[PDB]
Amino acid sequence: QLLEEAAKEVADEVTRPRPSGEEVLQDIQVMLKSDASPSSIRSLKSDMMSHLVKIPGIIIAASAVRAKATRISIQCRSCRNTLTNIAMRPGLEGYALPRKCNTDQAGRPKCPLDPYFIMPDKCKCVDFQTLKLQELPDAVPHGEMPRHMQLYCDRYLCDKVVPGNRVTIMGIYSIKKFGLRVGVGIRSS
Amino acid sequence: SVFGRWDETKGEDNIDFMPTILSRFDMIFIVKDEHNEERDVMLAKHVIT
Amino acid sequence: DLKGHSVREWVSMAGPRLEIHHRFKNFLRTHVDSHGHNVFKERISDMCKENRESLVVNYEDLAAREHVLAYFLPEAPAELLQIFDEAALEVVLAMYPKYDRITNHIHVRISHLPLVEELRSLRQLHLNQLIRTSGVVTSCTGVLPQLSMVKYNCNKCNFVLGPFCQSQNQEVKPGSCPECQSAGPFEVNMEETIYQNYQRIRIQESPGKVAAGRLPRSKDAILLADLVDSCKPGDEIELTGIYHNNYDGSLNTANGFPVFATVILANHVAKKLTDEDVKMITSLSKDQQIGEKIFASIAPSIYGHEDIKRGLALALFGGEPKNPGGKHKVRGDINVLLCGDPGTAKSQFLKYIEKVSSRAIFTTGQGASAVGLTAYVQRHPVSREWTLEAGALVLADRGVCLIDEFDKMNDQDRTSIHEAMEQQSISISKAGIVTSLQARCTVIAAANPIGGRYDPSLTFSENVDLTEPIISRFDILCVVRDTVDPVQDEMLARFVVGSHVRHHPSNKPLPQEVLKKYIIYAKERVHPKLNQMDQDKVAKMYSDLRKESMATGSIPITVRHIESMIRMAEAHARIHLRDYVIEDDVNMAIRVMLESFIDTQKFSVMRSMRKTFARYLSF
Amino acid sequence: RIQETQAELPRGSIPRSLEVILRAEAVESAQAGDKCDFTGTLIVVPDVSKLSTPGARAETNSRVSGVDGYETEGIRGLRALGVRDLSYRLVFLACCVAPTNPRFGGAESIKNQMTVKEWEKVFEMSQDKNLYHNLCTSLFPTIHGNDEVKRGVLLMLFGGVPKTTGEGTSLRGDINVCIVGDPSTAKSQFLKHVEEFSPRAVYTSGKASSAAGLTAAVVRDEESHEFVIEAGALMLADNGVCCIDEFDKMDVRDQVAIHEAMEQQTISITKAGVKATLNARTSILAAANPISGHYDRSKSLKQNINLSAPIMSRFDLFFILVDECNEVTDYAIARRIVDLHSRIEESIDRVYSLDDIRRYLLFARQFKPKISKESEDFIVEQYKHLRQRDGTKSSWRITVRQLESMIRLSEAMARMHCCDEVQPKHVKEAFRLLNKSIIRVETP
Amino acid sequence: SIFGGTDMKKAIACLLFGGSRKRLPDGLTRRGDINLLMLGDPGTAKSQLLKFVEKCSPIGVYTSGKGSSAAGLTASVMRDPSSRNFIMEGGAMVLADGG
Ligand SMILES: Nc1ncnc2c1ncn2[C@@H]1O[C@H](COP(=O)(O)OP(=O)(O)OP(=O)(O)O)[C@@H](O)[C@H]1O
Ligand SMILES: Nc1ncnc2c1ncn2[C@@H]1O[C@H](COP(=O)(O)OP(=O)(O)O)[C@@H](O)[C@H]1O
Ligand SMILES: Nc1ncnc2c1ncn2[C@@H]1O[C@H](COP(=O)(O)OP(=O)(O)O)[C@@H](O)[C@H]1O
Ligand SMILES: [Mg+2]
Ligand SMILES: [Mg+2]
Ligand SMILES: [Mg+2]
Ligand SMILES: [Zn+2]
Ligand SMILES: [Zn+2]
Repeated sequence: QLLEEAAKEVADEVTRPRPSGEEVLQDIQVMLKSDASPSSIRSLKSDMMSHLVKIPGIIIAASAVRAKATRISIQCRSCRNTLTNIAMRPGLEGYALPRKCNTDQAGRPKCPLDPYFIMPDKCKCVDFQTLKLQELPDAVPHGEMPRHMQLYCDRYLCDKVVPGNRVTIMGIYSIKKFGLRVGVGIRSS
Repeated sequence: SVFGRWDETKGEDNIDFMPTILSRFDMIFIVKDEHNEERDVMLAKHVIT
Repeated sequence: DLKGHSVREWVSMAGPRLEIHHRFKNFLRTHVDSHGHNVFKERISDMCKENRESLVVNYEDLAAREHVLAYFLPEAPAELLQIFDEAALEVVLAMYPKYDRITNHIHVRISHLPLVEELRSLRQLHLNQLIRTSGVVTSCTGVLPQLSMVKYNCNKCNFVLGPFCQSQNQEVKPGSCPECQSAGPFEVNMEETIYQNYQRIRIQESPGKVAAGRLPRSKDAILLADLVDSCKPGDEIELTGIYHNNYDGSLNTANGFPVFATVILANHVAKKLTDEDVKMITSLSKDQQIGEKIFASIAPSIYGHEDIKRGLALALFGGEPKNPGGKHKVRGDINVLLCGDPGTAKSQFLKYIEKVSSRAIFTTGQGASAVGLTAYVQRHPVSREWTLEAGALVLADRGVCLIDEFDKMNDQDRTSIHEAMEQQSISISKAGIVTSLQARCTVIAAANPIGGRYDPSLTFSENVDLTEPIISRFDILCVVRDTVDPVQDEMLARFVVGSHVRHHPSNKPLPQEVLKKYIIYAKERVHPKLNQMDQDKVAKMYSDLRKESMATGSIPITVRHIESMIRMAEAHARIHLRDYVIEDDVNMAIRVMLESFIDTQKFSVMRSMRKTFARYLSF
Repeated sequence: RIQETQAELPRGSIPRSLEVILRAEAVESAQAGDKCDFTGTLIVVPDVSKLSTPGARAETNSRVSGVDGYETEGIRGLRALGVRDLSYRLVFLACCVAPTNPRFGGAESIKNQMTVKEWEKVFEMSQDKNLYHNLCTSLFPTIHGNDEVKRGVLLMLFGGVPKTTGEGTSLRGDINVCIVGDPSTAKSQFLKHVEEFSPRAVYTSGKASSAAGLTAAVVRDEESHEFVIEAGALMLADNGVCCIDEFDKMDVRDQVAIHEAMEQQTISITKAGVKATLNARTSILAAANPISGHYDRSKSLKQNINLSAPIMSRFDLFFILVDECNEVTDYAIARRIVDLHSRIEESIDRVYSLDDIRRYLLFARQFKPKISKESEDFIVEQYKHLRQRDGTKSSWRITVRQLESMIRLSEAMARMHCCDEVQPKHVKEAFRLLNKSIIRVETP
Repeated sequence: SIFGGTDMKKAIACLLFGGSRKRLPDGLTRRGDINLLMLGDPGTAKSQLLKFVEKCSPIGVYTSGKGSSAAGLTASVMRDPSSRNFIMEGGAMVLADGG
C-alpha cells in the first residue's frame, strides 16, 4: 500500500498540469513480477504464509468480475449523519460495521444500537475475481492428485487470464477474515 | 483413399467423399508414391539427414 | 509414585510434573545405547543437521529403562507428550543453543507401542488414550494452515491481543481487549500469528485383515506440523495417536442419539535417484551381453514371447526426441501393440510394464478402468474439489500408458488416443478450459483379434479391429498365436503348476529395480548420437524392401518404417549405454523392425519376404 | 437396520424394516446379511419434524400469561411455554443377539467348537466312500440325470484355494460355473437349490438388479459425519455363492462390473463422497439362455451365447444342457416329478441331512490342499492330452485358462475329501469333468 | 524438412495468406480463403505437413475429423437449466476463427 500511494504521488506530479475533469488523482495499482524460479504449489506450508510467493499453476476456471468495495460510506438511521470514507481492507476481508452513533448531539435522547446503514451509492469499488488455480499437470507427482488454490485478483489483474492458460503468478498467501468439520483454527486459505 | 493407396484400376472411383464437399475446395492434390527408385533412396537420405 | 487419585490428575500435579520431567531428562542424557554409544547424541545431531523439528523414541527402550512413564503413557498421553516436548526442547537447546530461532519447538513421537488395537475394535474404553493401529489411507486432503499462537486485532482500537495458544479442542476466543475493554469483533492478525500445518487423512481397515462378512471401518486422523504429506492415498500405514472424542464433535443436534464422533491426533505415521548407480550400471554395461540380459530380465512371469520381451525393451528405453528447427516433430517414443489370441499373457505383459516402469498407468478400453483415456473436469468425489482430471496419457506424460483390451475402446477413446499419438497433445475444451495439455505418451497396448483367433490368411490390419491410422503409427506390431504344440504346452503347463505350488500359502538376468535404475539412467542421462551407420546401406535397404513390396494389396514399407528403424537403433544404443550407435545396434534394430513388418504381412507374402531377407533376420 | 424375514411377509407387503440399537458388548455381533434373532425391549426414541401436520405437543401446566409488549404469542409464546412436539418412532433395543438358525451349540478352532456328536458325524462323513454321489443326491434329490451339473455345482460349493504371487498377482481360487441350455432344463432350478441350501448364497436374476444394489452403494451416517458403504449382492455373497440367472441378459454396464469382481475378487467404490476397497471373493453360478432360445450344436458356444469374450474366458466351467427328446429319459423325468408332487414330504432320501452337509461344508472349507509331485506330473501330461484333443473341433476352444480351471477343480475335489494333498484320483476326475463339459460341435 | 512435394509447399504458401473476402453492395459474402485437400498414401508426410502448418499459422488448430480429445469439431451451444445461460462449447472451427 505504501508503494501504491508512492506511485500515486509520483504519478500526479509527473502528469501535474492536468485538464478539466481528470484532476481527482485516480488510484494507481502496482502489480509485480520477478525473475526467480517459481516454487511449486505443494511447497506452500504454513511458514510461507503472508509472505511474497511466486508460483506456477494452471487456471481451470474464473469467477465473474464483480464489485468489492474499497471505500464505503455509512450513515446513521436516526440523525442521518454519515461516517464517510471508511478504509475497507483489500482481499477477502470483511468489516464489522460500527456499533454506536458518535454525535453526542443526536437530541436529548441518543441514537439507537447499531444505527448505521451502508450507503451503497457512496461506496467507491473495484473489480475482483476468484480464480481456481490447479497444480501444473506435469508438476503433479505420480500417484497423488492435483492440489488447488483459491486465488484473488484485483483491479488490473482481472480478466487478464482466461480458463486454461497456465500462469506464473506472484502474490501473497493469506487466510480469509470474515469474523473468526472435525478440526479447528482452519480458515479458508 | 479407401483402398489403402491409389490403385490405378479404381481411378475415378477410389475416392469416397461426396462431390458436394469436393466442390467447396480450391485445390485437391492426390499423393501416391508408386515407382521412383531414385526418389525413394534420396528420401531415405533426406529423412536420416 | 502412585496414590488413590487418577493417573491424569496425578501427572497434572506439579510435584510429579517435575518428577517425570526430571526422569525424561535423565534418561535422555543417560540411556546410552544397547552397546554404549549415546544414541540420543547422534539422533539429535542429525535432527538439528536437517532441522527435522521432530524426534522419535522407541517404546521398548522407554519402558525397559524407565517403566513408570511407559505405563502412564496410554493413560494420559496428552500431558506426557506436552512435558516431553518441553524436555526435548531443553536437551536440544543444551546441545545446540543456536537452535532457538529454529521453530521454538520440538515434537516427540513414540514408536513400537506394544498393544495394537484393530479398527473394528476401538470402543469407549480407549478414549483419551494413545493407541497403535494399522490401515490404508482412503483419502488425504491438502495441507491447510492452522492457528498455533494466534494474535488478534481488536478492530475497535487495533490493539494486538497477545499470542494465545490454540488447543485442538475448541477454537480460542478472546474475552476482551486489554486496552479499550470490549469483547469486540476481534479478528486475526494475519502476520503476527504463527500458523501450523494441518492435514486430514482417513484410514480404514485393510481388506487383507477384514473378516468374512464385513464392511471395513474407517477412522479419521489429523496430522500436524511435521507429519503432513507423510502418507498418500492407498499407503498401508501404521498410525499411533491419541484416540480422541472431546473437541466439538457430538450429535447434540436434533434428530440424533447422543452419539459422538471420534478422531485420532496422529502422533506417528509409519508407511509399510542415488549414487554408486553410475558405478554399478557402467560396470555391468561393460559385460556386452547386457542386451540379452535385459531381454531375459524383462517379464520373468511369462513364457515365450521373446519377440515381445525384446520389443517392449525397445519401447521402454525409447529413442530420442528431436526437432530439426522448430518445424518437424520427430519423436523418441516407441509405441507397441500386442495382438493376440486369448489366454496368451497380454494383460500379464501389461501388468509387468506397469509394475516396472516409473510413471506408468493402466487403462482399459472397457469401462472398468482405474484411469481413463479421455480428459474431463468435474468435482472429484472423495475430495469434492473441482479438478481437471486430465486423462490417462497426460497422467503418463513421460512414461507409459498401458491400454489393455485396446480393441474395444469406445469411439471417444479412439478419437483421444489417435489425437494423442498423432499430435502428442490432448486439446481440452470442455467448460471454459480451452487448453492443450502435452501428452508425450509411450503407449503400450493389447488387442484380441476378431473371432478370438489369429487368422494368418488375412493381414494384420483386416484381422484386428483397429482402423488403419491407429494400427499404423505403433512402432511395433507383435502377433501372439496360441499354436497347439506338445513341447510348448508341456513347458507352459510345467511353468504354471510350478508357480502354483510355489505360491501355495505353506511356502511363506538382473533384478527389477536394478533394471529400473538402468532404465532411468539410460533414458535421461545417455543420448547416443548417430553419424556412424551405413547410410547408403539403409537407403538401399528401404529401396530393396519397398521395391519388392511394389504390388497390389501390398501397402508397402515407407518412411514411417524407416524412422521407426532409426528409433529402434537409438533404443538399442541406449540399451547398450554407449553414447554412440554402432553397426551392431543398427543390425538389431533392422532385425526387429523387419520381423515386425513381415509378421504384419500375410502368410504367402510373409514367406516371400522372410526367404529373401533371412540375411538380416539371421543376425 | 433389520427387516422382516421372507417367511413372515403379508400379501402385497413391502418388507418392513426397523432400527435396532446394540449397546455395549452386543455391538459387532450382528453383521450385514445374517439371519439373527434379537431379544430386548421395544423402546421409543424421540423424533422431531417427522410430520408437516401438527400433532401431540407437550407444554408446562403453569398458568402464566403475557404482559403487554411481551405477550406469549407466536414464536416468543411457544419458546416461553416450552412447547415441543412429541413424535416418536419404534426402535428396538436389542439386549441380546443370536443366529436364528445356529450352526453349532458352541480347522482346529472350528473342530474344538464341534460337539462330540457332530464331530464324529463329519468324521465318518469324511471317511465315507461314495460320499461323491451321496453329496450329489443330498444336494439334488429332486433332480434326475444332469450328473455333470450336480458334480460341477458341488465342486463350486467346496471351492478352490485362492493364492497370490510374490509380485502381488491375486490368483483366483473360486471356480465359476455356467449352465446353458434349452428352455425348461432345470437351470434356474439348480440355482434355486444352491440358494436355498447354502448360507452366503445370494440370488439375482438378469435385469432385476441395477449395478448399485448389485455390488455396492453409499449412504451418509444419519448420526455422524461418516458414510456407510451399503453391501450389494456380491458383498452379501462374499466368501460364498452368487447365483445369477439370465446371465446373458445382463447389461454391459454391470456385466463388466461382475467381470471386474471375477478378475480381482474386489471392487473399489468411490462415489458421492466416500472411497473404499470392498472385498468380494464370491463364486458365480450363472444361467445363460442361448441366442434364439435354443442351443445349436452346429455352432460354437461363443456364437450360441452373447457373453463378452473376457467374461466367457473367466468362466471356469461351462455345461451344455440340450433338451433332446428321448423317451426313456422322458419317462424318468415324468415319474420323478410326479412322484414328488404326489409324495411331497417323503420321496426324498438325502442320505445326509441338509444341516449335516452344510456343517460338513463349513468344516471342510478351511482345509487347503497341497499338490504333490506325482499329481503335478499327471496334471501337466493330462493338459497336454487336452490340447491334443483341441488340435473336428470343440464348441469352445482350449487355452491355458482350462489348465487353470482343471487345477482349481482338482483342488476343490481334494477340498471335498478334506485332504492335504491333491492326488491323481482328483486330477483324473477333474479332467473327466472338463472333458465331458467340452463337447464337439456337430456339423451334419 | 520434407523431401520434395514442391507444388504442395507452394500450395501451403498460398493457403497461409489466403484470398480477400468480398462483401458486396447488396450484402452477400464471398470467401477470402483457400482450401487444400491432400488425398493419398500413408507413407508421405501428409499429417506432418498438417502438423507444421498448424504450428506455423498465426492462429491454427490441427484436429481429426472425429472431433478431438475433450473437444468437438463444430461449435455447439446448450442451455444451462440452473443459470439459464447458453453455454457455448467452442469447436475447432470457431476456436480458430480467423485462422
Ligand atoms: N506364456 C504364458 N506364460 C504364463 N502364463 C500364461 C501364458 N499364456 C497365458 N498365460 C496365463 O493365461 C491366463 C490368462 O492370461 P491373460 O490375463 O494375459 O489373458 P489374455 O490372453 O490377455 O486374455 P484376455 O483377452 O481375456 O485379456 C493367465 O493365468 C496367464 O498366466
Ligand atoms: N431333469 C429334470 N429333473 C427334474 N425336474 C426337471 C428336469 N428338467 C426340467 N425339470 C422341471 O422344469 C421346471 C422348470 O425348469 P427351469 O430350470 O426353471 O427352466 P429354466 O431353465 O428355463 O429356468 C423345474 O421346476 C423342474 O421341475
Ligand atoms: N518426405 C518425408 N520426409 C521425412 N519424413 C517423412 C516424409 N514423409 C513422411 N515422413 C514421416 O512419416 C511420419 C508420418 O507421416 P504423416 O505425417 O502421418 O503423413 P500420413 O498421414 O500420410 O502418414 C511423419 O512423422 C514423418 O516423420
Ligand atoms: Mg488381457
Ligand atoms: Mg429360468
Ligand atoms: Mg494422416
Ligand atoms: Zn446517529
Ligand atoms: Zn481494543
